[PDB]
Amino acid sequence: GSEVSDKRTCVSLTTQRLPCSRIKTYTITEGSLRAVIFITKRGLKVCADPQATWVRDCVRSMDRKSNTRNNMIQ
Repeated sequence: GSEVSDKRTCVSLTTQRLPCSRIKTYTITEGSLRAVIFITKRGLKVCADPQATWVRDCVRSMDRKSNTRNNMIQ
């Protein structure tokens, strides 16, 4: 169902916030509608609005974690 899909697994974006500590990893989808998918630490996928300030903080927080070479994906 929602397990695998790729491309754009979802078309709706969450504008409301999630704790940035629940961010597992993100994937930005590029096209005409850009959506950033965040996986939560529970292992579920969430889709978030990339122009949300909190999203920008987290999508960039994970981006910042990608500057240094140590990515604990667990």
